Amino acid sequence: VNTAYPTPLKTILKTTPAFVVYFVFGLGFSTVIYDVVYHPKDRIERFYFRSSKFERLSRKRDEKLRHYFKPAIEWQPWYNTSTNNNTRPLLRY
Amino acid sequence: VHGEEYAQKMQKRFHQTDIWAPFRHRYAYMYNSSNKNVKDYKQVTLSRYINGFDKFNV
Ligand SMILES: CCCCCCCCCCCCCCCCCC(=O)OC[C@H](COP(=O)([O-])OCC(O)COP(=O)([O-])OC[C@@H](COC(=O)CCCCCCCCCCCCCCCCC)OC(=O)CCCCCCCCCCCCCCCCC)OC(=O)CCCCCCCCCCCCCCCCC
Ligand SMILES: CCCCCCCCCCCCCCCCCC(=O)OC[C@H](COP(=O)([O-])OCC[N+](C)(C)C)OC(=O)CCCCCCCCCCCCCCCCC
Repeated sequence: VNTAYPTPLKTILKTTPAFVVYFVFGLGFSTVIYDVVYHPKDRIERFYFRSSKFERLSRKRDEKLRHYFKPAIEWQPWYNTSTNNNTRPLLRY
Repeated sequence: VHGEEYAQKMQKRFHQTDIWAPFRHRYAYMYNSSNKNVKDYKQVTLSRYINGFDKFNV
């Protein structure tokens, strides 16, 4: 009762370890990319251009308010640095 | 300081005020006239790899 592998399958299996190593490396690379892009945001944030206009506005409203509105409304003549190293305009001209 | 009339003339921009035309140095074009990165260059560079830059708008 020689329950050996079929000849074609046995021939095919020779290159399988290369496939396994490739899968190991590819999974490592994909997981590293996923973790690198996941940790800063605590999630896989959808691409900005992959969203509606209203969704984009809602997403960026908080950032605009925190970065521009508050300094703009709390501005004082002596807050600006004398070295002219100020934040760039949102729409650079 | 120069005069109330002078200040009023300086501030006035349109004869007819029925139309609102905000002043802009330039008009946004990319991303359907929006800003993808409302941040500094340093923040834009770092936030893609460092935690704490995103404020979790939820
Ligand atoms: C000997 C004497 C002693 C010497 C002493 C030396 C010095 C010792 C250290 C001293 C100082 C200690 C200080 C401690 C306190 C301060 C810590 C601090 O500031 O950090 C807090 C800081 C912020 O704190 P926190 O917010 O509370 O953190 C919570 C998490 O961030 C929250 O996580 P999350 O929920 O957001 O999830 C995402 C998180 C979760 O992601 C993970 O890190 C989890 C694991 C992801 C997958 C890992 C797969 C790895 C294998 C893939 C396949 C490889 C095949 C090819 C290589 C051959 C392998 C045999 O990922 C990230 O944050 C992104 C980091 C990406 C890491 C990059 C990939 C790591 C592997 C590198 C591979 C290199 C190439 C191969 C080398 C081959 C050599 C033979 O946290 C971090 O940023 C943590 C970073 C961790 C990096 C990964 C660490 C390794 C994990 C275990 C795997 C080890 C593999 C080794 C392989 C060896 C083979 C031979
Ligand atoms: C013959 C020698 C062969 C050597 C083979 C080595 C191959 C290359 C391996 C590279 C990957 C190693 C990853 C180790 C873990 C890194 C963790 C880390 O940086 O934390 C991120 C975390 C990210 O956390 P974070 O994003 O939350 O940080 C922001 C934190 N707040 C908001 C509070 C400001 O960063 C920190 O911990 C901050 C301090 C970083 C300090 C600099 C780290 C440099 C690491 C260099 C490692 C070099 C290893 C050389 C080994 C040589 C052996 C001989």
